[PDB]
Amino acid sequence: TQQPIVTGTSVISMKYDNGVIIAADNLGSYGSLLRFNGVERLIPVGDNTVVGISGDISDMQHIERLLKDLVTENAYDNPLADAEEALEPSYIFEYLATVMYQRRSKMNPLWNAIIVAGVQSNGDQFLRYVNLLGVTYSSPTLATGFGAHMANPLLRKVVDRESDIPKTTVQVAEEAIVNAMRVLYYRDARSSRNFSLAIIDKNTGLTFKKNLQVENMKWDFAKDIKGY
Amino acid sequence: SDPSSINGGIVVAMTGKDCVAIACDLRLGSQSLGVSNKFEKIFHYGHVFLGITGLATDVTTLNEMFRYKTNLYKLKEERAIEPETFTQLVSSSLYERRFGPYFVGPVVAGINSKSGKPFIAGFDLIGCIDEAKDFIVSGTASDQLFGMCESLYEPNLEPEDLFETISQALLNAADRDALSGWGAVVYIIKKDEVVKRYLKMRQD
Amino acid sequence: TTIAGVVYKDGIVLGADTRATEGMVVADKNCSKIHFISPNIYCCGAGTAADTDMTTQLISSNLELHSLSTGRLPRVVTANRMLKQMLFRYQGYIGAALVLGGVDVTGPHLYSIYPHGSTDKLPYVTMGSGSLAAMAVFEDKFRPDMEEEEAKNLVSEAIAAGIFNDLGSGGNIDLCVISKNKLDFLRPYTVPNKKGTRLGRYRCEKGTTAVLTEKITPL
Amino acid sequence: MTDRYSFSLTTFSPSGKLGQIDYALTAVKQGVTSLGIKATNGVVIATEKKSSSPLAMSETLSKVSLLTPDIGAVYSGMGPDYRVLVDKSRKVAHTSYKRIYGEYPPTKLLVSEVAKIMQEATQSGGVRPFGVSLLIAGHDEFNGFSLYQVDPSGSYFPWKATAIGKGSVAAKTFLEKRWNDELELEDAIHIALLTLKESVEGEFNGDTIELAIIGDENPDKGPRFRKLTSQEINDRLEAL
Amino acid sequence: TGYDLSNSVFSPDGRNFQVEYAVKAVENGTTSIGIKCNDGVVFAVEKLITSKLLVPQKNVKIQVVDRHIGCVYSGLIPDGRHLVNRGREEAASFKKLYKTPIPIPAFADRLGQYVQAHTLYNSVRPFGVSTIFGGVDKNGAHLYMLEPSGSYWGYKGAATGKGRQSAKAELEKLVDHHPEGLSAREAVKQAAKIIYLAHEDNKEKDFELEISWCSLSETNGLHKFVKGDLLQEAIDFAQKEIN
Amino acid sequence: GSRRYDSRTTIFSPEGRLYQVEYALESISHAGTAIGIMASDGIVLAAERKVTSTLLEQDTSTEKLYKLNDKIAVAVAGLTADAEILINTARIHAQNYLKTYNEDIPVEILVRRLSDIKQGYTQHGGLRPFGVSFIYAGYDDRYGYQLYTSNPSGNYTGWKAISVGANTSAAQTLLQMDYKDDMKVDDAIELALKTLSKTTDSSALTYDRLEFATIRKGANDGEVYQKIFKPQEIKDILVKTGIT
Amino acid sequence: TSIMAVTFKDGVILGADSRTTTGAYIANRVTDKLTRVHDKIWCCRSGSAADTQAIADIVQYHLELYTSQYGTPSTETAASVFKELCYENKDNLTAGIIVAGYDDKNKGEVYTIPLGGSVHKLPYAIAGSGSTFIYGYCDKNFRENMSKEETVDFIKHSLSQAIKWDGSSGGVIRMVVLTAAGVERLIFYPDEYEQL
Amino acid sequence: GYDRHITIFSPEGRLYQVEYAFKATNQTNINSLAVRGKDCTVVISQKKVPDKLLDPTTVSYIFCISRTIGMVVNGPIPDARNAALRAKAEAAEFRYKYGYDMPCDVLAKRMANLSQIYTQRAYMRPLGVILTFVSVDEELGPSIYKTDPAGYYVGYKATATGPKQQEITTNLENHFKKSKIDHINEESWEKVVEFAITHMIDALGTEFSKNDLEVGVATKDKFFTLSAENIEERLVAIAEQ
Ligand SMILES: *[C@@H](CS(C)(=O)=O)[C@H](Cc1ccc(CN)cc1)NC(=O)[C@H](CO)NC(=O)[C@H](CC(C)C)NC(=O)[C@H](Cc1ccccc1)N=[N+]=[N-]
Ligand SMILES: [Mg+2]
Ligand SMILES: [Mg+2]
Ligand SMILES: [Mg+2]
Ligand SMILES: [Mg+2]
Ligand SMILES: [Mg+2]
Repeated sequence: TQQPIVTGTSVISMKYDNGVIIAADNLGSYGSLLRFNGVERLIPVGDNTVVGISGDISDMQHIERLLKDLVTENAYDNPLADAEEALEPSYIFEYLATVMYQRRSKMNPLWNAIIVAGVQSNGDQFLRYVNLLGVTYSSPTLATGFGAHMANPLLRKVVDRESDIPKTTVQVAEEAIVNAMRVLYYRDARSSRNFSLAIIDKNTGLTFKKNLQVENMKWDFAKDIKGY
Repeated sequence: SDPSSINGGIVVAMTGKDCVAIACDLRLGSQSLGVSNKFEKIFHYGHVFLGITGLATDVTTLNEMFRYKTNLYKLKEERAIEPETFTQLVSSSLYERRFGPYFVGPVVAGINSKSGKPFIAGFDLIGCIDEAKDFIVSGTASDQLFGMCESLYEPNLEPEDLFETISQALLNAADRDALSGWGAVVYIIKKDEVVKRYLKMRQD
Repeated sequence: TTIAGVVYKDGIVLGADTRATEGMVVADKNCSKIHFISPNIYCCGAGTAADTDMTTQLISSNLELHSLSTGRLPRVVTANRMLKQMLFRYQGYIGAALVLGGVDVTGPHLYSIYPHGSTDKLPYVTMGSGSLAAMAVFEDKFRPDMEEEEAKNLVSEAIAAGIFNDLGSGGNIDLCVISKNKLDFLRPYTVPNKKGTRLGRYRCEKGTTAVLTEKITPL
Repeated sequence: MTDRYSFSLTTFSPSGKLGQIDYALTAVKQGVTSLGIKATNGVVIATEKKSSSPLAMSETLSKVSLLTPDIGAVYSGMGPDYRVLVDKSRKVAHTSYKRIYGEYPPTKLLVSEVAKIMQEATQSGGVRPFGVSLLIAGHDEFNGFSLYQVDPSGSYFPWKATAIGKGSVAAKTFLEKRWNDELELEDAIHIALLTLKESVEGEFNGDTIELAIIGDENPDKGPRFRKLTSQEINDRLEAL
Repeated sequence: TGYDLSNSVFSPDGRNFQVEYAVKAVENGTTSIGIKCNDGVVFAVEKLITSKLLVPQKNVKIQVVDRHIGCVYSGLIPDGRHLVNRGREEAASFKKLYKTPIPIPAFADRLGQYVQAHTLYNSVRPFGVSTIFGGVDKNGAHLYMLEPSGSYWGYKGAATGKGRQSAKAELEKLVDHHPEGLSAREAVKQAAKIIYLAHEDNKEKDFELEISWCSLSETNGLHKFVKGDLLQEAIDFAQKEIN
Repeated sequence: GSRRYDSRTTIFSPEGRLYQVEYALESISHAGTAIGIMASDGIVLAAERKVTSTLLEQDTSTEKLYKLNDKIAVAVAGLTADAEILINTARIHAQNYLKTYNEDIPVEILVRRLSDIKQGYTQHGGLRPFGVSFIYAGYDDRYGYQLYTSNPSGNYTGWKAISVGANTSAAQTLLQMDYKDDMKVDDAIELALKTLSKTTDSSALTYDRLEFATIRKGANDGEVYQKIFKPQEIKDILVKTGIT
Repeated sequence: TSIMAVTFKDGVILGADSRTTTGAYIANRVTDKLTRVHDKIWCCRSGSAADTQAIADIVQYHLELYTSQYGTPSTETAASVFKELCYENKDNLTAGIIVAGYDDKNKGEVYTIPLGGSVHKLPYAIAGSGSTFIYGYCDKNFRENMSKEETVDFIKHSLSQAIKWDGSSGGVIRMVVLTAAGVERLIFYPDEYEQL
Repeated sequence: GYDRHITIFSPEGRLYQVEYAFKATNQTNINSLAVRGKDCTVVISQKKVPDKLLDPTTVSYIFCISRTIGMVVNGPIPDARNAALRAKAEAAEFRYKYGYDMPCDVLAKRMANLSQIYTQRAYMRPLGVILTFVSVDEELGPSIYKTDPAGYYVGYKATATGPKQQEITTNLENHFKKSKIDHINEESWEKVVEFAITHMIDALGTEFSKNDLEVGVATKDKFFTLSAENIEERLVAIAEQ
């Protein structure tokens, strides 16, 4: 048993016709203090997987090292480490899910909520969630913490069921994700303007975008507010 | 449920001119209920006397433990343990149980057989030695004993005088404590004779 | 308890009161609180009295074995480390609050050690319930590089402040002066209070106590 | 790595001999002469500082060791084996005695503890006996002055005077003639220096001889153990 | 005598005959080499084709430790794998505590101390391999060779196995002819040549060549296997020199 | 591995004997003789010190006779260092019994436990046995005065009179000859000394080569006293019986 | 406590106040919170005195043993050893440590390690109870690649304000300058800094 | 005769495995020498690099144990490095536990005590090495202490180790007979290094290039080894006198 000290907020994500998109802001909060403004919370594993992490940042950095160490270990005595026997999103997730559940079962959890986004060998979209309790689930859209309440409602209007995934292009999906990140910045007190976004496509591969910003901000209506 | 005041009891020791005295009450109770009026709290290992107040199971256990340890001592050393040495053994043994202590208030008394010097000492439950020229007190009427001894005591008392002083200290202290009394024993100790007297006291 | 120490020109002056208490009751009026660690290092003790005695005795024993092996006088930094590391491991449950002072090959050193395993290295320190009274005297009158008889007087004055103004402290004033050329263990240094004189003789005459039975055994 | 030597390396032979103990005693025989003499008011122990090289600083190598303030030790046989026994002897004097009783052990009991350690090397798994004989001199309040010998077996005996190692047979005879029950400490030092001169081949002076006493307190007590200086030995060699 | 029946026993010479006997197992193994170059190291090994039935390219013998170190060995192959597994554990615990990847000299002593430990007790057997290993760290390139005794040194070039003397002679010519240095791509070609030349001492069965390298410029300081076009080019260079 | 150097201290011979026990007994047969004699009003323990030197401190010495508690003593034959390990174990065992039951340990119980320790060293652990034979002399309120012996096998037996160590064959014949059941302590003292005097490998039996002890009820009323004889007292008792 | 470390052109400077308290009593007014774990790797200590002292001692031991085998450790390596101790013992520690060091390759580097045992590499770092009061000031006044004199002034002005508002901070301002030139110790007294 | 295979006594009271470990000491065929100045302690050792394929910079038998203590080894490198890693660990722990730098003689005693254990315990072989420790101790001043496979140790005015050790030893003895003092009466370490090399040249009867030698120097608060060019500078100075 501990308590989380330095923390990250929402990770959001969705599927689209050819792959998946995932995003998270670059803030490390220390309670109400917005302490660290340059924290990367999307961590790529190979060229087919991105792990997005929220919650305790010290525990995130621990998980980052476990993944880095997983890549090293998979390369050992493996001539096909960059081909048929490369790490899959499903392998990386199952490992983390095993760890998370083991740790909760020893009453010493890793204080995080994690989304593993990627594309598999056969072109299939992979998107799955795991948290400090070892609870897992998949859905066309996934979001952690605050994003579950605000991002999912917006993202589900683009992909409401499985049959909407082939109908959703990468442009429509990325717009929706960037739009959701704006809404979260207005309304989440422990979020920041600066964020990272990652697309994993079956054709164009892994595209990792840094130093994005929330823009097109509606504040004009604020001048007309007089008292309560 | 305060372990040091479940059973009750008191011990006091004094020094005199070439002598020492150690006294104790005889009560053993269970809170309000008086159970035994024969429970002596003073034991000896050769010429070294040890009185123990507090939780009665620990009083008994510690007596048995120091008998064990002084018996082995005598076999290996080929001589009786002296008061100064025994005092150190008591301290070591109590501090060995620092975070799970015996709930006791031990008092050492005796005359060093080599030097002829009267010696007394007291301990807290955790082993801290309290040495004194004059008197050591212990038990549920320790406050009362402190007051009696501080006003009645004078140095270099003859064995017969010292008996009167220590007895009056114990009796009047015991009668102001609900959990002490029910009989009393005084040991007068000289260089090579020991006199044990039972005192008449009120039985309420 | 009031314990204190200062670094003076030639070395170290430690100080302590002599009152041992059992709650509100004084159990010993002339109790020794300055402990021997090694021939050149002494340790004043406050907090839990058993913890203080047993911690200084253990580290004094281990330093003796260390010194026999190395064939040279022990240092204050090693006394400091051994006390510190032990007290830290027990997370404050050993309630030893020490003023450690001595003179090395590297010169005089003075430390304050706390129950949780923190140490401060200082030119003057005070500990125990009377630390504030004593520290007031040091903040008033301390200067670096004092002469011996001046430093003696300052520590004595700081212990006195504790004796009179703190109820937990009392009795005599013990000093320990440590330099390269000597060790002066002054017990007692001062008797600031006379023992109260009693006006009556309350001792009972012989035969006054009521006896039931008697038994005599020779040795 | 498994320490698989859980069995005794010292066993009884058909004749009833414990080979490794006898062989350890042979190693003691090859070692340099050391002796001990007991006076009325003190004890003396002595040995030759056999320097392995003249470049070596023989002051650094102490054959005569302080165990407690009132107890000293000297040996004959294997030096490294002695050094670890002195370390354990010093430690056991604190752990199993001083931390319990608040005083140093008497000579006979510290001897008994060393003897025990040496016995265990004679019976425990995967070890050889110690290749040393010790001479332990000491004082305590209730037993007075005493001198003890300790062998590789773990057996120990008290002595008025004795010797061990190289020239021990000759040295013991020399002591039998000179020793009486009315010797002062100075007389015993004089006899120790005479006895030791016989077994020494080369240089015989304060730099090649190591000699210590258990005597009066040197200013709670002062220590009775005192190691004689190079000068103090040379002074007594002029009145020899 | 009997001094050679138990590991860790000194003979009257002051030798550990069991270690010397492990060296015989190494001498019996196939040839492996290491060439230190300008900004890195190159490793090569002879793989004897026992049968047509061995799948080509698919019994890999060179092993990576961490991401920057390569290891190759001659002798008892399983013993070498045991040593690399330990190397991987040692490298992992270094990176865990100190963050930076293990320096090559540091890594060399980790293997050295471990191999030396297997000469200290009679309850273990010495390693039946000599191991050539190295890589690139903050201080540049390092090449090492480690023997059953635990002995290791830094090398300009290294060789062990059945063709070690042939390979050593060929290595010594490179050191003399290139005092300024050899390039990484050159060293790959030379490694091929030397394995082909050292194959004369094992010429009943024909063989398969395997090469790897770490180079600050050519592989970005990481260990990579030489495959495809670069391998066939190195093979062709070697074939031209034997004729 | 280490199998090569294992003596196998806990195996049987083809004849069903324990090598190491037999060889330990052979060792003990060269140790100084010790005699125990049980009388109706007490027990005598007498033992011969191993070839003495004139410079040995005789008064502050203990080699053969050891006190286990106030009611039990032992005479030793064998390795002294081995005996002291066992003696301390026995001393502790007595005190455990006293702490548990508030009664002094019955002699047989102590003897059985010490003998059981010895047995263990012959069945498991691969260590050499203890090269020691004990004579136990003691008193308890169940059986009164008792003599026992134990040896490296861990076998023990009870006796009216017995010897251990050197020349036991000759010593036992002599004891068997002059012992009778109604004997007193002072007669047993004389028998013990006379037996040692005839079986000794020395020229003549003197005070300085002997240890002597009695366990009598010759204290004051119904209680037992242990008397470990001082050098002068052995000198006097040796004159009183006309050996010197 | 008010502590900070600031990178600049020639290396890095560490700064700290000298006040240690038990509640509102000042147990030590002349404390040294800037401690050496290697020749040119130092740390600022905040939180429990006993915890930070015990950690710093263990780190100094680790880096001494590192040096014996592998030569001079990087500042990153020192920070990693601090992190490892802080993270794995988070439940039993109250330690906020800033690690600062000078390499010749990497120049000046600052790593901060808050309560959870996370690691953050920054141009400058502030910590301790007094840091809260100077976030605004420090963000407005920090520039990269300052001179030695500018960085000394930046730290002096910053800790001056932290001390002014925080009751848990005070006494002297100690500083340690880490450059290629060596190690310099600076002290600034109340009569100077209070009237800035 | 299994008493020659493990560390138990022979009938003549000898330990053959200890004796044979002493013979392993000379297996490298290298000679070392140590001397003391006023302010310093200098140690020098022969450096033989037979193979042209070796990286000569990695061939060393001198180790920097702590900041203050240096150690030269006579014996095979695997055992030498085993001894070095332990000494480093021991000296680091000492400093952590006791708050001051491990003295040279105390480390020597500790390593000698470890060596002793291998001569008494059967499962551990002795290391076939002789360890020479050097420092300028803050209490005892310039110090040389030496450890062997028997577990023996002693301080030295000066010393030598290796196959041709007796020649070097007598050469040094004869100098200290002449000078009448315990050390080299010299201000700078540079000239004490020059003395060490000069007296090694005379005793061995060989000349040295810069790559034939290895030099460690202990001063107050640091021990350091010399580069090939530092030694070359030193060789030039001897030749020009
Ligand atoms: C003053 C320290 S203070 C009051 O400022 O905290 C002294 C210091 C001192 C006195 C004597 C010695 C002896 N060498 C060393 C240091 N401390 C005391 O007087 C303490 C008060 O806290 N007294 C004790 O510890 C006493 C010892 C007396 C018998 C003499 N012991 C107790 O009071 C115990 C404490 C205790 C420990 C564990 C669990 C419960 C209670 N009480 N009882 N019982
Ligand atoms: Mg009443
Ligand atoms: Mg009533
Ligand atoms: Mg804590
Ligand atoms: Mg303030
Ligand atoms: Mg061995």
